[PDB]
Amino acid sequence: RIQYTYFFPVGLHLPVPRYSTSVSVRGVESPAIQSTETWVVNKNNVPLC
Amino acid sequence: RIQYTYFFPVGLHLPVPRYSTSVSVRGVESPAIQSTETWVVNKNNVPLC
Amino acid sequence: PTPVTSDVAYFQTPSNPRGRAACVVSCDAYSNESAERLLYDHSIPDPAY
Amino acid sequence: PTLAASHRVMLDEYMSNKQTHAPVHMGQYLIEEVAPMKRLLKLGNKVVY
Amino acid sequence: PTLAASHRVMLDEYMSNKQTHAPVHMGQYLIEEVAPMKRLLKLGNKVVY
Repeated sequence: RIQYTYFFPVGLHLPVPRYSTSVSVRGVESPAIQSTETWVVNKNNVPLC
Repeated sequence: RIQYTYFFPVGLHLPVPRYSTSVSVRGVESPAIQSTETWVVNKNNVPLC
Repeated sequence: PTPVTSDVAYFQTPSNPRGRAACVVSCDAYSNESAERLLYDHSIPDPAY
Repeated sequence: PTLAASHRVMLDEYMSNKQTHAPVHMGQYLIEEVAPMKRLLKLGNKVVY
Repeated sequence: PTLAASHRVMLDEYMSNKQTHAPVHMGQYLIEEVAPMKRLLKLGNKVVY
């Protein structure tokens, strides 16, 4: 039974010259919005915050 | 014969930071709109509300 | 009847039409009070979420 | 779950492209069905399995 | 690391196109996982291996 560790961050703040690459997302582009949670996919493929 | 149960919503809200991912839809995206029905596809591929 | 603020992420994955998961197979055999506690009591977050 | 679409428009996105389809739009959504049988969805003459 | 999307959009965009997704958008990010095991990620009917 092989046992692996995992790590992920939550609640960071990206620095001042904010860049982008994608061409799809239209809603979350504002500067005043900040994420306070991160979404992790479960074992049975269920996204949990 | 095998029986299945089909779980299904209608008439929800979506929370305050509204977002999009579609490239090609020009219309509905105004925040004053509210959806009061959902569309289901039959056995014979006829969509119904 | 369902509140307008229930999350849509519950609806893409197969689950119960009530808000709580009700699989009693996981519970101890011949323990009705432990099995009723899974269905109803809200000191315990979901076996799904 | 079965096919749900809060507007007529987002059911057209599911049958134009299945991969780059967006599940949640600003006010509207779509639930792709996860069922033990997978039917042939055919609206018009475009076929999405 | 694991899948850690700061918003619901980023995890819904990694599913739609594995290659051309943005790892860092304006305010939010995504961590594509680098683990010794690989899994299937079914969120609906779209699979990202």
